[PDB]
Amino acid sequence: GVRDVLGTLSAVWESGGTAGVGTVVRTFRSAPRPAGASMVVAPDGTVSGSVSGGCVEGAVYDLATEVVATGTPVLQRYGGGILDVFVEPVSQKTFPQLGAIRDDIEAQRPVAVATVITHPDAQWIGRRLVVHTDEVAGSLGSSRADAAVTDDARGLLAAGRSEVLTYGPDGQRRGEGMEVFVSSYAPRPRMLVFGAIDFAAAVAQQGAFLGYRVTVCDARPVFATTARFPTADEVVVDWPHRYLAAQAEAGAIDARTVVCVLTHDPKFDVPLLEVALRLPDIAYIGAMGSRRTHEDRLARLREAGLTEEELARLSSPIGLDLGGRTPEETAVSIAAEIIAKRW
Amino acid sequence: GVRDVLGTLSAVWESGGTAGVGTVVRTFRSAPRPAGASMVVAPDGTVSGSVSGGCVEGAVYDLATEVVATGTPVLQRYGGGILDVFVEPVSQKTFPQLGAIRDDIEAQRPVAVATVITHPDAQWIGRRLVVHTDEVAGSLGSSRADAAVTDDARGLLAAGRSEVLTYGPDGQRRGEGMEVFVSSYAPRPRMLVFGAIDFAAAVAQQGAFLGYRVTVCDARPVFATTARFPTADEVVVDWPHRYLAAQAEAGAIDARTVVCVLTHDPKFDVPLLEVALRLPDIAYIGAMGSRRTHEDRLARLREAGLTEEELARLSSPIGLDLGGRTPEETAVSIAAEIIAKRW
Repeated sequence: GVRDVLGTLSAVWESGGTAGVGTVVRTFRSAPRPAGASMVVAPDGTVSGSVSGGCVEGAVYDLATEVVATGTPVLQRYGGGILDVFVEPVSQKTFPQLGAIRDDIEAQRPVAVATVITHPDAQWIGRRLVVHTDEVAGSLGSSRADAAVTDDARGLLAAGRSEVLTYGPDGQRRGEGMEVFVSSYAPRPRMLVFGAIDFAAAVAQQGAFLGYRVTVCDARPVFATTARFPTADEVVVDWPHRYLAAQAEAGAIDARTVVCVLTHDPKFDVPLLEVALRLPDIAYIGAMGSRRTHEDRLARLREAGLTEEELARLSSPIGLDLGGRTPEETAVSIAAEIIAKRW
Repeated sequence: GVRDVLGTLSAVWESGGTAGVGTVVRTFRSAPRPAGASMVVAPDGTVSGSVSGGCVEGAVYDLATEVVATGTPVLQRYGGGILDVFVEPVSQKTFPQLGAIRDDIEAQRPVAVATVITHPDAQWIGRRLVVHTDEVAGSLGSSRADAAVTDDARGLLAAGRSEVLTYGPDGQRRGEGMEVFVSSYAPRPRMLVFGAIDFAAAVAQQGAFLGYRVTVCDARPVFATTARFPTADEVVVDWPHRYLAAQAEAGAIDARTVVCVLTHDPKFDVPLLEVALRLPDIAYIGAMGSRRTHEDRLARLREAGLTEEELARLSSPIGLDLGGRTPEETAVSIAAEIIAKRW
């Protein structure tokens, strides 16, 4: 979200200065910039970031300037496409937690910021909560408000999603009049590819293209090699099931994590799938195979003790069934399946 | 197919020498190399190309050596995965048309080679036909044989596909005992992207990834710029409908051609879709749009005179419906739709 311009925003913050920050909070009609996109105006008048495809930057720039002066935050609607921009003043006084959020982001700790952008009681506006998996700071001004937003915020966060939530003026689910924006900062989600066959390269590009960090992993050191996968974030040599087990235990995999089994060697894929099919959920567990391979794996897996409920979590054969033949088409059919299964 | 190693193969051919060429003709069980993959052994014993993931190169190498000596072509089956390899001797005497095929390939003229790989009458084997859209050279040894194979070959060729076809011993559709391999050399198919908005970049990478030549095209010279699309094969400034009309007229678009309309500006997309929806078929005509945009385009198009039959050829909104939101996910959903609609 503010990731692009955060360095600039921090420098203002640390230096005791006050920045005008505008955040796209809602988009309609395919407005150029997604929800969360930011624009920051430094004390000296410099602006980094973008909120629109230039279409309303001038307006927002002025709005940000005025906001710093009055110190009153403002939700503004512009309207190709309709944009909702929240403009707020940001400084050590107005936002004490910003330094720590900056550190969370660097340290890869998920964190979310929930800001009231609409409320019948003008004083509520601009109040915010900083949410972690395990803790929460600040107050909206009501336990019931704080309680609901915290829960919803953690959910979005776990999913890495940014969104506007609506409530009654005191936090009632389903009522109306209070809206809050939740801006989630989760680290890049990861894709784990087990089996360093040539085809992994193709899988890894689709992963990169979708914004996953791809780890490629294989027990055979000839296969699992930086040289053969120069674009993968990381190449590892291990027993796939030992690697996966360890990431689980270290909390290095979360619910957006995606796993591809590109091996049908019984020495590997069965221990692997025993670990993977039993993990409190993660987004996707796919296994590459023709229809023959897929039926023989399922058999082996049943014989290994997997239950139908566990087996259900498995996407096999891998990919949507688009009819593709070349490996590139299989790779796209996989990417398509990943997207589909999360929406 | 032989494209990788053709330079080497030609040099042998031109120099009066005889090469042993092995061609993967059929694969089973996800054998490493697709149908058409070649391996050529030069007179001096050098080998370029690959037929398997090293698994049977030694065997094939020897087979190719023996074949050159006896001058008798041989279909051989190996069997991870099962491979069918046709090994034949290639020289100016045994293959007079090879130079011209080499030139066709360079000049971008589609051409196909149909070779008998199985027949009850041993003399038939290795006989071949060279097929163009508009002509055919050589003989199988029977008008009925020649007639059937030519037709089927043109079809595959137009689709850029390589495959084994089966016949009765005299060309009877559906009989058995004679099989021929058709090895198609079509130029890269093309993807035409109309509308140089930022999102075109994402569309263009999926296109590249699938092996299309992507042309990006837009009337506005600020948008349609090498700088903004450095990976696109070609960037053009034109009225989309004038460009498309001209390619049709020059025979620069064929039935594997794919078209993406990324604009909903009425000044462009309507003339464009009038040209595109009326072209003797091409593979795909997609139009980007939300559901609102899509309904308004359809209306405009009806008002412009398009028929329901013509309108049917349109994929709108563009992409498979996977639920994606970011532009990368939309782009994959498009690629997925392209693959699906051709199989």
